[PDB]
Amino acid sequence: ERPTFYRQELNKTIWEVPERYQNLSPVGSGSVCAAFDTKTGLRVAVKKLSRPFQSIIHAKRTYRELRLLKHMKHENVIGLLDVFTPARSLEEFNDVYLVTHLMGADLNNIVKSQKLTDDHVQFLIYQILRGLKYIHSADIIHRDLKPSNLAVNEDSELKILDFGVATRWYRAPEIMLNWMHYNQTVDIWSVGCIMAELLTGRTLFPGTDHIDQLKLILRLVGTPGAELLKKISSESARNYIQSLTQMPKMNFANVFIGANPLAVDLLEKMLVLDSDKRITAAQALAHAYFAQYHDPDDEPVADPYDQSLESRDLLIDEWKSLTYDEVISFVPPPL
Ligand SMILES: Cc1cccc(-n2nc(C(C)(C)C)cc2NC(=O)Nc2ccc(Nc3ccnc4ccc(N)cc34)cc2)c1
Ligand SMILES: CCCCCCCCO[C@@H]1O[C@H](CO)[C@@H](O)[C@H](O)[C@H]1O
Repeated sequence: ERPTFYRQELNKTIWEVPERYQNLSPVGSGSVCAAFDTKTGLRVAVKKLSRPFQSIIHAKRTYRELRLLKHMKHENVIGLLDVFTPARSLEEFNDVYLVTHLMGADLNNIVKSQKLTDDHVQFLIYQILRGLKYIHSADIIHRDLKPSNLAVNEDSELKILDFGVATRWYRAPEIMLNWMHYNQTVDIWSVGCIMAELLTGRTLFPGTDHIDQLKLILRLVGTPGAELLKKISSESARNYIQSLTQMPKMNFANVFIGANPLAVDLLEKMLVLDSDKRITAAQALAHAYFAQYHDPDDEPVADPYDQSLESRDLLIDEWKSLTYDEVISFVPPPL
């Protein structure tokens, strides 16, 4: 039975939440308050979705995020503690609030404050890969992995999230090249870029645009081979590649001066241009670099996820009814 809600106005924005959530305090831009979950004891983030049914793009996005977060159940992936609306019927349904564990800092804050030890990088990259094995096993590709999409607490425990520094800096070259298809290993490229930055304290590929971005990448990994050229479906992309002055692959050891050679070797297996040859998250977890963490009995996979549902062509009112149903059917986690 519906809980008692209380209204209050914060940061230019209304908030109507169950009395279960106390001491709401804004933490920025939808928009988010920190709160105390009186029921469970936990500090929470309550995210109020921004104009969730504004358009078919917003309505679909709202549905997709709710559906996904409800399905994510893993230590290294953001999970849903609660989802609510102050509306007591579909007819008055306009607002969606998502609740998750409050997060202190993102990886940016840790590397922008420091440069990390190899021990610390092992543990953080291990966890990103473990969460990705899970996400990937559900046939979900993150596509926007970057330090700010990684929450890290005081215990160095890490969770992958998607909050929505350029995204381009962490993006696999095939995305720069507007490839229509791409596999799960686009996310491995990003982990490669993140791990590099954590080990050196510098953005590996700080491109100013997409062409510059490819320039900086090819400078390290070398221009495509004849085996890779054969795999390019775009006549226009294919021409551009063949028009380049060949650059050789660099020796990563000669670039990541001082880093652990196993870290370097792992980077060599992640930052491969041919994505068919890039290491997968599950193979990565078994690399010698993660020897002290890797446990094949404790790196679980996800239940299968149906992406067709969020991809349909429906009316705003229909996405809205579908989102309402997802709110109503929420089953909370065990505390
Ligand atoms: C926008 C969108 C649409 C569809 C899916 C996602 N998405 N996808 C994922 C995975 C499963 C692929 C990794 C996760 C999400 N969504 C997501 O992470 N949502 C989310 C909710 C709240 C937050 N905000 C905060 C969460 C926790 N603490 C915070 C502290 C301060 C602050 N300013 C914000 C937060 C960040 C992300 C995101
Ligand atoms: C200069 C940049 C070269 C781009 C090479 C990226 C990897 C190309 O390799 C291809 O990746 C595609 C996307 O997943 C897939 O369709 C193919 O399975 C794969 O052969």
